[PDB]
Amino acid sequence: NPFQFYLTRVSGVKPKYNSGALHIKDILSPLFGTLVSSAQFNYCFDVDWLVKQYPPEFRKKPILLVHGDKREAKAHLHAQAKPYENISLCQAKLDIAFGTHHTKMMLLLYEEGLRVVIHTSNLIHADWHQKTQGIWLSPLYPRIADGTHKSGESPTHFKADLISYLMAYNAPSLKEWIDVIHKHDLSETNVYLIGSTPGRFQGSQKDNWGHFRLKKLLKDHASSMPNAESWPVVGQFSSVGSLGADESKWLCSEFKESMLTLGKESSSVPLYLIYPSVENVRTSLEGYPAGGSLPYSIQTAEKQNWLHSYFHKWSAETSGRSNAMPHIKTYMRPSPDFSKIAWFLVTSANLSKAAWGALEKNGTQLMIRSYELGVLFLPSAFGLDSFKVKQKFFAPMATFPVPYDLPPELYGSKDRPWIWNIPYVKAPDTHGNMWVP
Ligand SMILES: O=C(O)c1ccc(Nc2c(-c3ccc(CCOCc4ccc(-c5ccccn5)cc4)cc3)nc3cc(-c4ccccc4)ccn23)cc1C(=O)O
Repeated sequence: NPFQFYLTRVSGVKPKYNSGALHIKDILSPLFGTLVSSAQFNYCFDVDWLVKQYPPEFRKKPILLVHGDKREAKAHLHAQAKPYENISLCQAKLDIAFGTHHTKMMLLLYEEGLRVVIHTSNLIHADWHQKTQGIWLSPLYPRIADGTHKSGESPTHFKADLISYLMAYNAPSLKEWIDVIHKHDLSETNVYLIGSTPGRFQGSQKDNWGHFRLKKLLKDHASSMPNAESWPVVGQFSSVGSLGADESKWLCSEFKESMLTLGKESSSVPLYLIYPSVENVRTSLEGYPAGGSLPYSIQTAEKQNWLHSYFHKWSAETSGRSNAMPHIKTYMRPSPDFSKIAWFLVTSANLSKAAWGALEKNGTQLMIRSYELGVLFLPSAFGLDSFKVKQKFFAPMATFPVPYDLPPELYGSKDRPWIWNIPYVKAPDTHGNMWVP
């Protein structure tokens, strides 16, 4: 395979379904490189746990934690890291209300080169234990020799785009990492970076971030096909924001419109949204506690019951992970019979305006509240017109490993979306327990 897309290891599936999965301990192993320094971008951290995932010989190498916590939460994180003198922290600025630092990324500097890991897991034990999570592993990027002048740039512009993403933090610890990236050759990179950063973007900057970034890439580097209106859009996520009083206010206006872009030429496109039902969660490996990582509040949901008609159950027989609740987020464009896809995105971005951006000022400005990061797989970046869907995830190799089942299955009439702050007391979970928030 050329895609280097992995799932995390799941405790409690047959070994067949972890062959070619990665634990965090595998990613940080000396076999991946001799670590000199690392940066861990994430949302939440168990620092004691995190240090123990590094090889013992690497545990005193510098670590930078990039987070968005403020006030007492920030103090709690500093207290966590205080026993480790090699740990530094970078507080990502969140100057728009209700924003989050969701981006999950490792920068791994080695004696041998540099690696970038863009993934979906928090740095806590539960996120790597029994959840479905996604990982993109960059190649080992070699250092550009001193005195050599070359860009180190890929046909997907990944090196400049990652530097641009880091530049938006305006942080001195991240300028150091930008200078590291400058000295390495990233030209083998075959994915496109799609980031979100907080701000209000107008003019050309509108295309830099969020769903306008996706739209720009699809217009520039994908082609439309006959019957394109028959190719569905699939979105798959672990958290749901307030989308408005009906589908026209954001979901099916600007968001779907960016998602259905293909090529430069100018809607009945089916939209499938995949989000765990209550029954998905109850019968999962973790039981109801899996719902602690599926944040959808009743206050949000009761204002948009229209949305739940779009919802499809989580099912992942293809990867043996139907009972491993998803914390991965993915978006893709399958063919009408789901046998091919026009592109695939793995990201931190949930189904929210905060993550993807909402148009403001008469459609001229894109406002984004949060930091998000994902990578986009486009057939053109691999010399292809489309990707064939891998029928069994772990089983040619121009075949893309979609980690859950197609077509997605609509909720039944008795199903309900998982809502994390209401009780479930009708039927016990796989550990014998109810859910009482
Ligand atoms: O599904 C996603 O992807 C996603 C969705 C939301 C999100 N964070 C978020 C939350 C929120 C999320 C999770 C919790 C659970 C407690 O903490 C987890 C934790 C903490 C510590 C430890 C620990 C530490 C040391 C040792 C051992 N253990 C372990 C686990 C609590 C809260 N509540 C919000 C609310 C908003 C919001 C609010 C108002 C308006 C608009 C938005 C936004 C984000 N919110 C993070 C993720 C993610 O994974 O990045």
